[PDB]
Amino acid sequence: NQFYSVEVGDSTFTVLKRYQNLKPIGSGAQGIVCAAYDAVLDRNVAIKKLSRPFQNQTHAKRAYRELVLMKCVNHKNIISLLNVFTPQKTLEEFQDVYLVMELMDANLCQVIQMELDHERMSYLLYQMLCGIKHLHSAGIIHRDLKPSNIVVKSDCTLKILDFGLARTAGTSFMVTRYYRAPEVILGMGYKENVDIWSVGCIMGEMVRHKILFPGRDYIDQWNKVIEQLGTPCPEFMKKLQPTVRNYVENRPKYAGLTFPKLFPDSLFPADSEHNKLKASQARDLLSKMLVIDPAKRISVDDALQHPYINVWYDPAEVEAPPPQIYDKQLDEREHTIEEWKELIYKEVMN
Ligand SMILES: Nc1ncnc2c1ncn2[C@@H]1O[C@H](COP(=O)(O)OP(=O)(O)CP(=O)(O)O)[C@@H](O)[C@H]1O
Ligand SMILES: CCCCCCCCCCCC[N+](C)(C)CCCS(=O)(=O)O
Ligand SMILES: [Mg+2]
Ligand code: NA
Ligand code: NA
Repeated sequence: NQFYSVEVGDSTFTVLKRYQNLKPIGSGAQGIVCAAYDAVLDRNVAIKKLSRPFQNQTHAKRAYRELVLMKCVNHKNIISLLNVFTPQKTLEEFQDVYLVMELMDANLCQVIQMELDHERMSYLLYQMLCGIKHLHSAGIIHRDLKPSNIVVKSDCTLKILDFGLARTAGTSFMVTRYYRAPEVILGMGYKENVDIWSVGCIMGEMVRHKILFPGRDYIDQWNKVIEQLGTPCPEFMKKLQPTVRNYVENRPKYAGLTFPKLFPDSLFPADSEHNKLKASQARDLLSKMLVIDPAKRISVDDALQHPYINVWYDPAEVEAPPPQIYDKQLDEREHTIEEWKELIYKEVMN
């Protein structure tokens, strides 16, 4: 037999014998993740067992989509699929899906806690922007980028772990909401630079070591946004839905803190002239990403040209050919659970 079972992180992993010494490294709603040694390849890998992929159509749709995209995409800043397998032998018995990835060392939540110097921080941001540019070029707009779904090696190489939801989900997420853009929270729609707000929130957190816009719910989060950035313009509040517009127009008015007051010199390395230069450049980029109105917010392409980021720019990394996805209806079509199950099986069996 080609499989063995091991209990890891309170779940049963039934895996190919090539995968040895499984140890837990993380989990979330979509699966449980282990590090393992691959004996066929001679390297460590990460194995994710999908959690209840056929619990309902959302689970199945998201599993199928993550499988097709992870296979289709080939970019240094997006996690690659090394292998995928199921221990079950038929469509009728099919229950579990295991994804095998390159093994990274940490998620961004851990890295964010470090006193990051400007070389590391700019490099991490540069790589996130490269990954986002690549996803955008294929029509993948993430909308829920956050530190837990970005991973890093100890050499600061960075990969994004997932693709956010289908276009058809719009700005809806039916735990961690702090990185979602105003246009998402308020239901205004979105364009590509929706992901720039999330990069701004992560960058702001790397500086402050505090979540920028925390809170128990969207209501509390919106207060944190307007208290820090200021009440939005007439150009913007205009567009909100009846109950929302009214709530938003009726909140207390705030000038905003200036970016110097939001991210003071006190948070930045102070040694040298190089350090003073880099504090104002970091601030200036933050001031262009953390902009409530997406019409006034910097683009991914322009953020790559920013002096804080552009030092790293290499067109071989930035300007790679976009993924061509076969399924032009991928985000749209709905299926029964049974139908999704078969689509996923075929995908697993290649
Ligand atoms: N290839 C990998 N290398 C190292 N760690 C990984 C990894 N894949 C996942 N992880 C770790 O496992 C944790 C959760 O994994 P994963 O992101 O796939 O769960 P999830 O999709 O169920 C919810 P979320 O994406 O929001 O974290 C990560 O935050 C990270 O710490
Ligand atoms: C402070 C919290 C406020 C929560 C308010 C919820 C907002 C209500 C949703 C309005 C939907 C408007 N359309 C025009 C349908 C948006 C397009 C679809 S999508 O934006 O891409 O999802
Ligand atoms: Mg995920
Ligand atoms: Na990839
Ligand atoms: Na206000």
